[PDB]
Amino acid sequence: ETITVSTPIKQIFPDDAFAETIKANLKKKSVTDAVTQNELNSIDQIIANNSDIKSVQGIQYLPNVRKLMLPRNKLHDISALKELTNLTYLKLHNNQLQSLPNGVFDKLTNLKELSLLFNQLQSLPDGVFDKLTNLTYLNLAHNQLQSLPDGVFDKLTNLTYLNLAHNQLQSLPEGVFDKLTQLKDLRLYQNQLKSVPDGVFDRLTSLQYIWLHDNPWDCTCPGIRNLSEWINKHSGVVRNSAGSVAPDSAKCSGSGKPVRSIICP
Amino acid sequence: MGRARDAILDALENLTAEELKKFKLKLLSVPLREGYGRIPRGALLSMDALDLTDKLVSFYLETYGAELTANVLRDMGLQEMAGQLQAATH
Repeated sequence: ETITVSTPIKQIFPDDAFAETIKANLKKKSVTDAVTQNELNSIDQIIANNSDIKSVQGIQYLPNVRKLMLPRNKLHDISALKELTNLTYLKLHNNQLQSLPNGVFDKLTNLKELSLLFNQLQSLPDGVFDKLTNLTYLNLAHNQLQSLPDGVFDKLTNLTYLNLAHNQLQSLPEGVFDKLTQLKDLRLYQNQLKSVPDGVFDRLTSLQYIWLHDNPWDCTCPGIRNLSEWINKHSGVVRNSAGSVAPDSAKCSGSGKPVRSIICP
Repeated sequence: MGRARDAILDALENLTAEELKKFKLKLLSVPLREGYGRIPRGALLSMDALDLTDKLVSFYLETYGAELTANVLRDMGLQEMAGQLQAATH
């Protein structure tokens, strides 16, 4: 995990664009310039937007990085981040990640905020978030998720923001949010949910905003009556895409009628 | 050509929740060109970086919304981020 001779930047970082990023961070003249492990240790934040990066190989050597922001690159693999235990903010939006290697996050116990917005994740590993006990922000919106493993969020007690919008979720596991007592902001809009389990939001006593629109709610499917009663009791929580209170924004497919309208309250 | 809306989103999701909260507050007072609307304080309350990017492109345009977002980032001290935003639009 260390370099024992001063080494050209281009050698430690094979990605030409990432090596350019490292050179700018260290403020050297050229990527051919020789860098020591002491100089690499001074880097604690990286910002590389839209830099056509394919690989962050060589980032294993930057043990003090706390702030890592690499949006709109071409990353397919984040294995090289497994041991950056000082990471506290990790924003990887608009990349092309299709999977998370199992245990890729088990060592990142200092993470506050994680964004995997606009990636290509079709599934999540079991227990993938179990070690991120200090996580407050989790954005998974605009992926290709087909389901959520049971208990996937059970360990994220400090979570205040959870965005699952724009995926292809057809169901939610029983009790999938039951441990998220501090959650203020839950986005489920634009999925394929026909219903949710009875009392799925019942234990979210801190919820301030929820987005339920653009889901094919089935007015006869089991559990829709509880959802309708929940919406009628928490009408101000429910928001539309413009950001306004809209308890009617969740709509029964086919008929188009508000899920709220199912029961009279 | 669509590049500036992407740059606005990339910048705003890079921010911590605290920095987004201060950014949105700064939007209330940041100087605006003649004839352009100001986003109401209440409208900002529920907005994440996705929501804010759409609102900024609908009040201002893609092109002016990016210039304004760079102005606010400069007033917050985040000079590096404002540079990558201005760089991406041109």
